[PDB]
Amino acid sequence: MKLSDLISRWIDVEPSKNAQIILRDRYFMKDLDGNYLETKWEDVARRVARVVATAELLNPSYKKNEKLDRIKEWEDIFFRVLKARLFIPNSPTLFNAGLGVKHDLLWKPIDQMTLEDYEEIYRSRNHLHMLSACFVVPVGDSIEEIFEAVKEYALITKVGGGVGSNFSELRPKGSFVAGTHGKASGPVSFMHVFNSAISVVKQGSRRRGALMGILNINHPDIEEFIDAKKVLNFFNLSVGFPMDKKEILKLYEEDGELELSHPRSTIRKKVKIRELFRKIATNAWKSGDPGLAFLGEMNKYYPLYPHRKINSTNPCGEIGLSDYEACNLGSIDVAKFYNNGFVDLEALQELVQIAVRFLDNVIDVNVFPIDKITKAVKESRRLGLGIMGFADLLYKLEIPYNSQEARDFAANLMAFIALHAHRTSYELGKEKGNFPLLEISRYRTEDNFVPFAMGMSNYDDEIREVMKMTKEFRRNVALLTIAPTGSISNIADTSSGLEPNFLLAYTRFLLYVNQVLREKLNPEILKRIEKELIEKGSLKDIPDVPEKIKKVFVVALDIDPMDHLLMQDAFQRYVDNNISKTINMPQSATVDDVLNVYLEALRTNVRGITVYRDGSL
Amino acid sequence: MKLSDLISRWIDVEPSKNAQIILRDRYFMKDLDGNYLETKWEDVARRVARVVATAELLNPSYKKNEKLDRIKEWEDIFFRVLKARLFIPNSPTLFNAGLGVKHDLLWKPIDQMTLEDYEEIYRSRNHLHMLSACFVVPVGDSIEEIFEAVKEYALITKVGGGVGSNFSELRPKGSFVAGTHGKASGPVSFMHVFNSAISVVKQGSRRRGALMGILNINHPDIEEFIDAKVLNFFNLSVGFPMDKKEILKLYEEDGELELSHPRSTIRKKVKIRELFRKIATNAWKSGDPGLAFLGEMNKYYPLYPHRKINSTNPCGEIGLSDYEACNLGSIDVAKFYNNGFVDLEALQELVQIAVRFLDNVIDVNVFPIDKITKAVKESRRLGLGIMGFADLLYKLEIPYNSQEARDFAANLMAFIALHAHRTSYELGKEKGNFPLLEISRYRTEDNFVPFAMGMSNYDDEIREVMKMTKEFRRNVALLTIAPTGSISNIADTSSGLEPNFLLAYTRFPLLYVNQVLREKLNPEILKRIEKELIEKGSLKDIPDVPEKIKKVFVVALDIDPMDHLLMQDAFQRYVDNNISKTINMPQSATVDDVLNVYLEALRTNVRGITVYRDGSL
Ligand SMILES: Cc1cn([C@H]2C[C@H](O)[C@@H](COP(=O)(O)OP(=O)(O)OP(=O)(O)O)O2)c(=O)[nH]c1=O
Ligand SMILES: Cc1cn([C@H]2C[C@H](O)[C@@H](COP(=O)(O)OP(=O)(O)OP(=O)(O)O)O2)c(=O)[nH]c1=O
Ligand SMILES: Nc1nc2c(ncn2[C@@H]2O[C@H](COP(=O)(O)OP(=O)(O)O)[C@@H](O)[C@H]2O)c(=O)[nH]1
Ligand SMILES: Nc1nc2c(ncn2[C@@H]2O[C@H](COP(=O)(O)OP(=O)(O)O)[C@@H](O)[C@H]2O)c(=O)[nH]1
Ligand SMILES: Nc1ncnc2c1ncn2[C@@H]1O[C@H](CO)[C@@H](O)[C@H]1O
Ligand SMILES: Nc1ncnc2c1ncn2[C@@H]1O[C@H](CO)[C@@H](O)[C@H]1O
Ligand SMILES: [Cl-]
Ligand SMILES: [Mg+2]
Ligand SMILES: [Mg+2]
Repeated sequence: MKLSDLISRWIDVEPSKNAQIILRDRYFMKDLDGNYLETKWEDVARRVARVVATAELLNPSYKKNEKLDRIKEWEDIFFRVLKARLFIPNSPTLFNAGLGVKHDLLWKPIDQMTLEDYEEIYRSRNHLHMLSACFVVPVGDSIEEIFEAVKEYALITKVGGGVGSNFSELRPKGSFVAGTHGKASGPVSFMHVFNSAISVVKQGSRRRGALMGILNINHPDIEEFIDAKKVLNFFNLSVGFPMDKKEILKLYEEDGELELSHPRSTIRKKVKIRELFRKIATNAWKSGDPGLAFLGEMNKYYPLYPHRKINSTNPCGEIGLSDYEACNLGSIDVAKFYNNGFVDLEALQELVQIAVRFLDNVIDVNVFPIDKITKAVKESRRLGLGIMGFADLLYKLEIPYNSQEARDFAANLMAFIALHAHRTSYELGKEKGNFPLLEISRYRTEDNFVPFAMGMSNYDDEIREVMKMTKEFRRNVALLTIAPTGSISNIADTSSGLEPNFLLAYTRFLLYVNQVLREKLNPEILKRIEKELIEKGSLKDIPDVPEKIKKVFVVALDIDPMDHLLMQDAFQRYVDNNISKTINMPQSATVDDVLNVYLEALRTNVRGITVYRDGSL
Repeated sequence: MKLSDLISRWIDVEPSKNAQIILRDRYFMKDLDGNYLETKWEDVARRVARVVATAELLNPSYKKNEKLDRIKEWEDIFFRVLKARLFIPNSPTLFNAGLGVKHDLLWKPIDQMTLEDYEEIYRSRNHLHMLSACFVVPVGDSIEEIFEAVKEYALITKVGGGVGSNFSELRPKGSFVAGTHGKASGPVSFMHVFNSAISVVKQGSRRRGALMGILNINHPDIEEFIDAKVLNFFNLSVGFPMDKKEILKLYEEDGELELSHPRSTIRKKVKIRELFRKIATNAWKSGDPGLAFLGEMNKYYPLYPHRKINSTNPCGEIGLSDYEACNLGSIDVAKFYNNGFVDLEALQELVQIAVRFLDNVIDVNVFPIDKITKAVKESRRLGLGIMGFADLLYKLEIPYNSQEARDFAANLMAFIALHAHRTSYELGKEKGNFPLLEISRYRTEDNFVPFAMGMSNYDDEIREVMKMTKEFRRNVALLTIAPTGSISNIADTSSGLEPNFLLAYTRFPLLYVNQVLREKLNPEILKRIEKELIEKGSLKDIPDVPEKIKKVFVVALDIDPMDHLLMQDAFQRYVDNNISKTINMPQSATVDDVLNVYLEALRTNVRGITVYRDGSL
């Protein structure tokens, strides 16, 4: 089907009452006095579409004679996709698009727009006009650098960004400080100061701070870091693995020792890698932190490595970012692409093309609080196009999430999306110009570079061809991710990212009940079991429910840890950034079960791991 | 007698074993390996003398044919007075003098010094070469300014400075934040972040952070601030930017104060008497917060209103404009006792030397922040003070708690003020005026004097000297009395203007007895009463101790609060900066007694108040 007709199917489907509450609470724009300027999702769609379309003012392929018509066309397509909720950008684009701009320009009819209206929108974007969710900054090994980084954290938090750092540059606790002849406090002590700062800074009531803190496995304070969370409430924590996954796996299998050391310290120590892993697994089993960040694996696929280097991810791990780099995200609701037993790839390809252009335009109208960030982003133009609604799409296709069928399906879907996204980046490089660093990247200096593992789709050869093409034209260093979509999946009334539904019937702080199950399950057998379902949190052992329904409508805890993990692998094979995935584990899971997840993760193509044991906290 | 004669009596007297412990612990310089580069006080005196004498390189009055000669002469004189411990600069001068300089230059014999050697010292002072104890920085009402100030606190603390701020620009808790449509955390919440930052920064083993936080009496969060003590690195003082007379009048009338802020809409009225009682109650319990009479400080500030004092450093003794710093040094007046009188001949010569020393410190000082370098160069504020005052009173057989002592104090301080300012005149003539002389009240007024006077017959001469400095003046202000918490130990003498807290106690088991008490008391009686003296902490109730001994050898708690306060007044009349003075109060004091001290303070010439009730903490 043509995308335009899929749009018609969804564009007048109104957000649920639950979605509308979320929108009214945090998304609808207000004036200084607190009056609503927006009252409907339609309003947000218009504002956002208009602001993002204005980036086309910079399009060198457009003559000044045609710019108005072209800009209006893009605003129109952006608006319709947004209103239909087929694609939604990360929350900050929704919150902040249009800040600074006159209120009589943001929602005026598109056919009344002039070239001057668009130029005024473009010129009037203020210093708060921050549209990207993901940031990384360095934390250098000096008081000057540390406290500058604290300030950066505050500035980023204020405008609504999530920020991460690798703290491994900071010399270990007890290390000599030549300036004062003193002893260093160590990275963990400094992280507490970052936490205290973020306790008093936020984007009002819209968005509290969200941080990632990584410390590398061979840092002498790694043991303290692993135990740090039991304070650091604004931090997610992961252990960094800068080395090859295969090197760490080999060390483990051979029961080897890791040398803990630091370039600006005499503090040295040998520890058994098995013991370190058991310590991590033990803490993860207890409380869910810390995760694992396979930085070496991120750099293996980073087109600018080794001249640039990924040392950290943003808060939910989905983007590996070089120093001062930021990234803007957006997600396609693939559940809306279900049609008569299949995914409408005709419509999907069209949307992928539009989505990549949209996200790339966001860069041009984005305003950052720090010049080094503005520059890093301009030079690389990293994007994070993902999906949401995947679990619900499987429901409609009658495919159990915990099956090889679903994983083969996932790989082919993500391969298809990657193919067309990268083809779009080629076309965009040709039209608007290549990202400034193309020439020094592996797309250029190397033959056969591909920014992911592939290996589970028939699209592989076509993907290889397109990667070769991007030696000459490429708008973006990387294009894909899968995010948690913690908010935007709720606005879209669909399942979150690649995650299975956590529950088929529940209440959040009200009542949510899976729309796809409503449509499949007979209302008789539904009214019955309803209570039992909300109490057991699964269909698994509710008697008198068709075996067919039970197998399809699985929830997170119905799906064993390895099936969670292998699904992450299927997607990561066709994602050039990373992926947010929780490996849910049953309350009855052991520390050794966690260790087994880690070892299996080391053999798969995943770039990081987060585990959460039911009943943990 | 001539100063040279007094130097001879003291120069070969080595510091007590007690002092040597302190020196070895944190004053003696070490190499990167931790080996001592200094092992005797005279080594410190050599290094410090040589570094500060190096400033004479910049003296425009010297011909190059004499520059070596002059520099050597000043190094020699500085060395002699330091070694003799007649005058000692603030700790950071002793800690940091010479950092960056090749070790073969700091201690070699002065007869081996060439002009090139001094130029080399001057060139190689590094970024840690910070020689001043007292700082103030502003904290502006924005996230950017707040966290820039946090960084400034860290940098200052690293090099061993003490820093204060007035936090009143920060809008009250709950105030609107336009950029986020949020609510402000308020100053007290942000002070916690400053405290957390300073918990992980220090000048090695030498000294931890030391901070002052002030909030003005009319700030809407004043009541929360008053109860704020989590803030362990802060001393707190309530700021009074209005005239002392105005607040006394409001108190006497049982009037109300309007609490308001420029960046907030909510105003509140409170009884000034209720506010004062809240302050007195907390100070009675815990010793905080103090009172800072900012308006009284600006009354005597030569640059007001062009420049403005909003805060003091940690112990309150210097009122500083934004980004201003000040270096201190104190003369041990106990060593000037001679046959029933103070030796004014020798003391005058030393005041002249110490003022030149302190002014030279500025030329070889390195600050961490450019705005501080600029503010210091423009004003050249100094803080020359005294220590050993209590022991001098002992030798003179004058009870600290008497009008006699207070009259003596005023006369002594007037003499010092007179000759310090005379020296600043001469220095202005020789080296050049401080750049802001022209816009100062020494120039723009008739009859400006930077203190109240009124208790000395030196007043007329002081008036004449201030008039002369209309034409020449090296320094905006010259005088303070500091706690001397460390340098009075090094000099083996009483601290600042404070009475001795105790006459005898046990060091580590070593019995210490005040040296003067030992010389005046019959050794037999001493051995007899020692036990009871340590137990009771005073001679007053000990039987068979001569009445005259009891009256003369008073300690802090023998002296009533009003007698502490009036001594502070006597000094403050002839000090152009402020004074560190603890108003000790007996454990049996009431909150009403504290209130009465506050009210008497408003009637006196004191510029601030700190009280401490014995046994409260
Ligand atoms: C000064 C100081 C540093 N540190 C830590 C912070 C950094 O991680 C590390 C270095 O701080 P720096 O500010 O670089 O100290 P320095 O440059 O004077 O000493 P060096 O030449 O040895 O680098 O030490 C503390 O933990 N506490 C302190 O007081
Ligand atoms: C952003 C933010 C500010 N503040 C406080 C810090 C400052 O005291 C005060 C101003 O912060 P600013 O950073 O100056 O906020 P703003 O410029 O976006 O808004 P405005 O025009 O109203 O100034 O608000 C918070 O307490 N929490 C926050 O999250
Ligand atoms: N500052 C801040 N950033 C967040 C928060 N939630 C998410 N982010 C950022 O947004 C990224 C994507 O999260 P996602 O759940 O997909 O956000 P959504 O766009 O709001 O649905 C995260 O990795 C963070 O970088 C938050 O509560 N605060
Ligand atoms: N950072 C820091 N500053 C201090 C400390 N003690 C004193 N200061 C600063 O030095 C000033 C004078 O204090 P004083 O006791 O006379 O210092 P001394 O030279 O060490 O004897 C104080 O007002 C503070 O500004 C400390 O422990 N740490
Ligand atoms: N170290 C971490 N701790 C908690 N959540 C993490 C971590 N790293 C990535 N995440 C992601 O953040 C989200 C937490 O709700 C999930 O998507 C999860 O996969
Ligand atoms: N608010 C305050 N102002 C000045 N000194 C204080 C204050 N609080 C405690 N003190 C202590 O009192 C002495 C100086 O008055 C120093 O020891 C200092 O640390
Ligand atoms: Cl009482
Ligand atoms: Mg350094
Ligand atoms: Mg502001």
